[PDB]
This record gives sequence, structure tokens and C-alpha cells, in this order.
Amino acid sequence: FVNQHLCGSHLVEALYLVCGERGFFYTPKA
Amino acid sequence: FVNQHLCGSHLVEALYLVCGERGFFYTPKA
Amino acid sequence: FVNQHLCGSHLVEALYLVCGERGFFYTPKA
Amino acid sequence: GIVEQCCASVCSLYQLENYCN
Amino acid sequence: GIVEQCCASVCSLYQLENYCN
Amino acid sequence: GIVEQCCASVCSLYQLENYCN
Ligand SMILES: [Zn+2]
Repeated sequence: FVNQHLCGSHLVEALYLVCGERGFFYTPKA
Repeated sequence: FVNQHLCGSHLVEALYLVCGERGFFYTPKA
Repeated sequence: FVNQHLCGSHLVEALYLVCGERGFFYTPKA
Repeated sequence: GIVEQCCASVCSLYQLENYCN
Repeated sequence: GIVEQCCASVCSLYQLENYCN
Repeated sequence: GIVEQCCASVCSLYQLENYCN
């Protein structure tokens, strides 16, 4: 695997691709 | 709902997600 | 057709949309 | 316009409804 | 955090597994 | 190359056909 720069709605896709059936939490800082 | 920064092909997705069955017009300035 | 600025995972989509059944090669410089 | 405002600043989904048919 | 690190610097898929349930 | 030119400048779909098999 390679090191990725991920920003946006593009990232959460990788959260789904990585996770999938486990589901994830998406926690930005605001 | 939250305020979004949208740019590109990423935006037109939100146009589909917002609109859907109504359809939309996509009008950039050029 | 119009001239596009393409960067990222967004691009490879256009590689699929352009190519499709032919398949493509994705060759970045690193 | 929307494309410019959503991309130079932020816009809301309510503003997006304006361009649905 | 991840959102910030993947977006200010680079992160790996191994780091992403940490936020799966 | 294409990845760099489409991402540093603009490219056209005709240029993309060159990398289909
Ligand atoms: Zn993007």
C-alpha cells in the first residue's frame, strides 16, 4: 500500500473502501 | 443542513443529490 | 468536447469514461 | 453565480434548490 | 486528527483501520 | 506526462485516447 493525500468527500470513499461492512465514524474538527 | 464548499464534478453530484427527479441546470461562467 | 483540468482519483474516472472496454494504463511520475 | 459562489465561498443546499427544475 | 492529517499531510490505509468499528 | 499535464495545465479527451489499450 501507498501513502495517500485525502481531502473531502473523496476521503470518506476511502473510509468505505478501507472499512466497508464494519462501518466507520467520520469525525472532522470544527 | 451545513454550509458546503463545492467545486468541480464534485458539485454536480450535490446538484443530483439535492435535485434528483426534478433534474437541474448546470451553468458555469466562462 | 472541452479542455479539462483533471487531478486525482477524479482523473482516472475520465480514463474509464474515455476508455471503458479498452481498459487503460495509469502512469503517474514519482 | 452558484458555481463561482460554492467554489469561491460556501453555499447551502437551500440555495441549490433554486437551480432544480 | 485523521481528517486534518490526511488533508494537511499524507496518511496510510493502516491508519484508516483505526476508525473502522 | 498526462497525469502532470492534466493536473498542472489542461488536457483534452483526444489526448486521453492515447493511453487506452
Ligand atoms: Zn477533488
